[PDB]
Amino acid sequence: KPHVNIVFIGHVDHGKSTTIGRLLYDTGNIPETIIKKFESFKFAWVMDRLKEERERGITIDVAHTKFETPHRYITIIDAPGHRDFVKNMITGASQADAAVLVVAATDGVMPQTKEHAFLARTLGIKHIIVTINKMDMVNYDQKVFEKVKAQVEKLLKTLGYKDFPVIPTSAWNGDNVVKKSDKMPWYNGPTLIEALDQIPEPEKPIDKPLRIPIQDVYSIKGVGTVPVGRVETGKLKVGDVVIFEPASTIFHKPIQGEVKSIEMHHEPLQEALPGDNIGFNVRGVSKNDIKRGDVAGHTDKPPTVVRTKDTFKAQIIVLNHPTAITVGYSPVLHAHTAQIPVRFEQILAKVDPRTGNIVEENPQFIKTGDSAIVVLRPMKPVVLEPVKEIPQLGRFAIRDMGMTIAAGMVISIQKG
Amino acid sequence: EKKEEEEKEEEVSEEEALAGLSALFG
Ligand SMILES: Nc1nc2c(ncn2[C@@H]2O[C@H](COP(=O)(O)OP(=O)(O)O)[C@@H](O)[C@H]2O)c(=O)[nH]1
Repeated sequence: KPHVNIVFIGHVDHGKSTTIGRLLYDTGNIPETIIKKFESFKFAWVMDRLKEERERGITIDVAHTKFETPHRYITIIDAPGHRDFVKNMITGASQADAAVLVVAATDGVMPQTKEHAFLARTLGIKHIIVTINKMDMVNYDQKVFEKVKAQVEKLLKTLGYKDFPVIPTSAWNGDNVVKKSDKMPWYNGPTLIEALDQIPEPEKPIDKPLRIPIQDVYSIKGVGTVPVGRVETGKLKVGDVVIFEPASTIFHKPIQGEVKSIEMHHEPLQEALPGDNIGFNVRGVSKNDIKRGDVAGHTDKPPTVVRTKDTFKAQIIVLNHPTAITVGYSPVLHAHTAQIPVRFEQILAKVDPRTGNIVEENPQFIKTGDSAIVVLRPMKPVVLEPVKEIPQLGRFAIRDMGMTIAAGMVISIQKG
Repeated sequence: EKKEEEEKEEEVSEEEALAGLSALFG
């Protein structure tokens, strides 16, 4: 059975905790501490005890509750409402295959609903499952469901999703969470647990375009130039032509050649796979043409470069900078094997680290603990990819004065 | 019917907000 990770999103009070609880309760996957507490067993009491565990400091990320369906192992890896929510998503400590977006039937789509959807697209979460919750509070009415569904469809289509399920539920009474409802004959689609069972396996790194961040470069007498690095995505074959960026951009000519040979642990290979630490001999490339922090790809889909005349947009969490960060801040960005100075050109939004809600557009400054959406200009060219496309090259750290200031993920690149 | 105009205005405002989000995350 494939393993799959999910996150719950949606506006505060719309019923994320209650839906998780209902999933746990109806599958009998009650947390052990709660089973012990018990040693009457109604749903309401269990919700009280899940809430109490939360207040004792057990957060969903830490609890990482799991259940089984006929075709999946499912881990609930995170949800808004706890100190390190945004940090876990940005760093990649929590990686989700799917997001369950909970929208209350009583309120509809709210501004924070839309914000979490954007956070989901940004992270590269390809699979959305919408629940329209609290159906019991609107008399199980189809028209209400249909009116909220249309709001949801409009939002998620604008974002680029398509053919996600929209399931009317009552986390509180149980309808369509695990057990098919008998109150909504007008709905014929999956239950939430059925929709979870059908989350597709994640795209494999081998199927993404080739990226190999270069760690070091050798020039061996009578063999030639041998870069060393890790295959992050795609696959490398003897015979392949590879191009190096930002080498090619900096030199205004293609720094590229044919792979004469590959080696891992000083033993020959005919092909290298994701995770392999390799040396490779490239013909027609001079030792001086490439260096640590270059990245190799096929000429087909060369590694994306942000030039000094470009900018990129990132979401960050500020880890350690107690004084104000303002426009013009110029620390050092570390990503894969590169390090380059970067300038903060704009701070577009301040973001709530607990929830991923926007706190403020165009704030003047940010500090330790803030999350933010920022536009950065590299002072030397750098290979970066949007995390939603090639996550292995979409995360970075910001360093200044010996310490780690922030961690970030790349949202987009602005060609200048 | 002032109420209808106000609902539309508020609806459009929310669409403008969506567009601000598209720009922010674009
Ligand atoms: N009647 C009803 N109440 C619900 C439902 N889902 C959640 N609630 C209640 O609404 C409040 C917020 O739910 P909660 O799961 O805490 O929302 P969260 O903040 O999104 O996790 C709680 O008091 C729940 O008991 C539902 O389907 N029907």
